[PDB]
Amino acid sequence: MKVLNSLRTAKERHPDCQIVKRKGRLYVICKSNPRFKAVQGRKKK
Amino acid sequence: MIGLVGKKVGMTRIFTEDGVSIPVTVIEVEANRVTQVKDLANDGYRAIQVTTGAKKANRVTKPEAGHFAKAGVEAGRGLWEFRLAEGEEFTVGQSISVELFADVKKVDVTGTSKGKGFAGTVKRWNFRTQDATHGNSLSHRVPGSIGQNQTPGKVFKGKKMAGQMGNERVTVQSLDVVRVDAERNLLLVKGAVPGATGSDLIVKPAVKA
Amino acid sequence: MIQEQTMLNVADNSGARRVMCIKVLGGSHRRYAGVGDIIKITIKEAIPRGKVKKGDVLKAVVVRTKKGVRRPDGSVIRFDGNACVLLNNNSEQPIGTRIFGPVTRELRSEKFMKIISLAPEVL
Amino acid sequence: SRVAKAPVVVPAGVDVKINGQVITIKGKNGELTRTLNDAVEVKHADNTLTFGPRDGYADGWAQAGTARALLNSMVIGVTEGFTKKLQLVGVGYRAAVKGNVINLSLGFSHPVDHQLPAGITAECPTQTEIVLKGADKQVIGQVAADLRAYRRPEPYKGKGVRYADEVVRTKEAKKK
RNA sequence: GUGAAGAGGGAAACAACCCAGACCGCCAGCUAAGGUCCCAAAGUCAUGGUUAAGUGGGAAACGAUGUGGGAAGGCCCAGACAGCCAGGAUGUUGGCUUAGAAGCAGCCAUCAUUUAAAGAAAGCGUAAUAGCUCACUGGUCGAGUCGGCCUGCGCGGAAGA
RNA sequence: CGAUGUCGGCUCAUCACAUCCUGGGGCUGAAGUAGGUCCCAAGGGUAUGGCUGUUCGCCAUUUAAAGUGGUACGCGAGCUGGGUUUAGAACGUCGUGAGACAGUUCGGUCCCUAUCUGCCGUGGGCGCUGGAGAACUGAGGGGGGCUGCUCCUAGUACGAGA
RNA sequence: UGCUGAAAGCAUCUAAGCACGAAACUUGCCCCGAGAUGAGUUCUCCCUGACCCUUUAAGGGUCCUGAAGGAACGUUGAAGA
Ligand SMILES: [Mg+2]
Ligand SMILES: [Mg+2]
Ligand SMILES: [Mg+2]
Ligand SMILES: [Mg+2]
Ligand SMILES: [Mg+2]
Ligand SMILES: [Mg+2]
Ligand SMILES: [Mg+2]
Ligand SMILES: [Mg+2]
Ligand SMILES: [Mg+2]
Ligand SMILES: [Mg+2]
Ligand SMILES: [Mg+2]
Ligand SMILES: [Mg+2]
Ligand SMILES: [Mg+2]
Ligand SMILES: [Mg+2]
Ligand SMILES: [Mg+2]
Ligand SMILES: [Mg+2]
Ligand SMILES: [Mg+2]
Ligand SMILES: [Mg+2]
Repeated sequence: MKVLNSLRTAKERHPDCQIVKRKGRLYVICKSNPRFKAVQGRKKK
Repeated sequence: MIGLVGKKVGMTRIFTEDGVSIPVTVIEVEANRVTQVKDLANDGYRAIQVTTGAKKANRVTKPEAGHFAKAGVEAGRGLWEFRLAEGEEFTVGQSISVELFADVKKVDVTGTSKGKGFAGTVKRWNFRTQDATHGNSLSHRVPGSIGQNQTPGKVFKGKKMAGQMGNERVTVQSLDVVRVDAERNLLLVKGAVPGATGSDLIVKPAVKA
Repeated sequence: MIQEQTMLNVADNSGARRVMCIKVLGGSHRRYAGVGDIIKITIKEAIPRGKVKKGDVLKAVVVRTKKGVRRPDGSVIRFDGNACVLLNNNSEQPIGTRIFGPVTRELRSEKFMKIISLAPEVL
Repeated sequence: SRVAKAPVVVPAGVDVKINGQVITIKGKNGELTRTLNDAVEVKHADNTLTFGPRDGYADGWAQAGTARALLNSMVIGVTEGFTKKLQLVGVGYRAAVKGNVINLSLGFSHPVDHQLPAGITAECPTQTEIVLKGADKQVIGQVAADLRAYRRPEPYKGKGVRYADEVVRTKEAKKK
């Protein structure tokens, strides 16, 4: 998956693209066409 | 299981029916005799205390004697403890001979290593030597820089430096056991074990595979 | 007990006569090559019309050394000099077709079987 | 909340039992017990269970909806029960049950032996078909996925363990 | 203006910031800045709210159904939102720009009928078919649902010996 | 400025992680083998040489890899003295000249018996509540933590095949 | 990477609940280690006379006693400046 500090775009690359707040990061899931996944963050410190 | 205390006799070799020469350390194991059993109630843990050998009456202090007397066993050259594995049980004055290793394939062997005195970093820490020529002034076996500069302004604890080498406890692991013979009090293990001839050894079945 | 700069005689009809070892193969920081081990060589002398030339760079296996070989009962077999057999760089198979002087059974390494068959004496 | 506010009818035969937050639901097809989140108050009157939040807990309704859903499928468990079918795809892939162990041949050196937890039972009607049956809907799901995980479907030939209901899209290899 | 040439209190430590200008003595009292759970002198004070990030206790463009308050609006029991059942037809296998083309690439236009609606298309895909789904509408459910505005506190953005 | 010795080497290292190898994972324009790209991860490991004073770099050949950086561009009361700033000499160039160059070239003195702190070892003293001999428990601290090739599974999955 | 699962009828690995997951972490291996003044445990061994003085208190002193053990001297050591 790719990272990104912005999902405005990666959220709309596909109809099944969702956006979820797992732990405390925002993931863009898309379990049909995975290549479109992203996150906004990258862990604690 | 428990181990035994022994004496390092020396090294030799065993030749095999088909041409292999196995180098062996000869470890002497006289009966190890139990002088005290420790349990959870009285001691918080389970272990046996053993002696082996013999000691000069005139060299046995009065405390020592009261202690052996409780067990009803004769003075020994010393005392050593071995932890028990629940269900393991022994009784005061019971004798343990070396046949305990009869079917243990490898043992860890513990000893007090030969003493090399104040040793320099080349021999003690395998430091590499500086130039023997090419203008070196008085600085062939010396250690080199031992730190950085203003920052941190100190030597870090643990610095490998010169000092006492040897005369310490060393454990060698997973030696093949080549022969056991109680009739002669012998245990042969493959390879070298720590220490000089004469010194006491601890043999324990090997904790690893 | 071969290293960089070591010179070796040659136990075959490859045309080489003197080679220098320029790399001991088989591990980072590896110090010494021995019987059976592969080294990299440059050719320092060759005959006029052989399979290789002065300055050629290849691989070769050591088959005799002065440090010798230990056998499992403690014996030692030592030779009066250090020799190798040149091997094509990629196939690591012998260039030459004949082998000279005794070799050792340490060679029963599959790939170098051809060397023991060709070898006069085997120790 | 739309889910919390929806009562679950407990049919003739199912026995509800409540002790604070600890629910127990016994039926013709087993007995499951679950502990509901503190913030959930559950009530049992008529032949129905109804759910609602509890004063002082900021998220009772979300909790209550979770609670509702769970019990709905607990009751289904000890009545109708749940079935997850997986199937193997690929040459040499086979499976079989002996007692409570599913034996998976999945192109590895060692075959795979998969133990099963209590409540899940297995049957292969075919060397290439695994039917799990069980009352804990979570447990059949964990198991069904554990088995699927030994060899996830691959995208070029669909080979592997898949949920029978599953959509596996294949793709073409990289042109040369 | 302060240091310089100014002590005392605060700002952990810190000439130059805040409070404040030390003739001397006191085991009295009110204050200032700044403080009142412990180290550590004074509220574990009352009261009404936010925040769940130890944010508080480092940092931007930008990101997001985090959550608080406010004022409007659109749709909706002539049944909305989501979900699920349906269909998604005919001029027309679309003429035609390039070697296919049947919306199937690019430029041009973007007409038309049967209807409950159905785009000379929405984009996956492509030998042509394609065989997917949707845009849009009929059914089912049954009461809410949508996303802009003013604003509070927070989230991510955030790696160094 | 009543003195903090400069480049490079050698010895010796210690840290960050913006990771070179090895470990784990997402995507891939990933068939496989092998790659690309990101995420996690700092445990350990992480080239010898030809040339030049070099660091670097080019080359040769290895390797799993030959990591990027902090550390007075770490480390001269630890060593070197090859580069670079004394004095000698020359070339080129500049100047009428003395001399000059931040251009080249040949030669050209590197101290310090460790008080304190720090560190490596090693004893003395007193304590731990009458003294003494042992054997222990284990709060805590340290060390260790690298990887190659080949065999099988298997010439199997995969692949038109190779 | 997943199960179950709501807020949000759907979806959703997470909000409650739950399965996995790496040389990093805690252990497991070796060494030191009760000055661990938080000075721990166990076993054994040894000491069973009076008197004076003052500021009468865990006071000072005298006589007689002198253990267990520790050291000392000596012969030494694959232990060691
Ligand atoms: Mg997580
Ligand atoms: Mg010695
Ligand atoms: Mg000198
Ligand atoms: Mg010298
Ligand atoms: Mg210095
Ligand atoms: Mg300091
Ligand atoms: Mg102050
Ligand atoms: Mg005044
Ligand atoms: Mg106070
Ligand atoms: Mg609807
Ligand atoms: Mg000075
Ligand atoms: Mg990182
Ligand atoms: Mg590996
Ligand atoms: Mg060199
Ligand atoms: Mg040369
Ligand atoms: Mg420097
Ligand atoms: Mg010097
Ligand atoms: Mg403990």
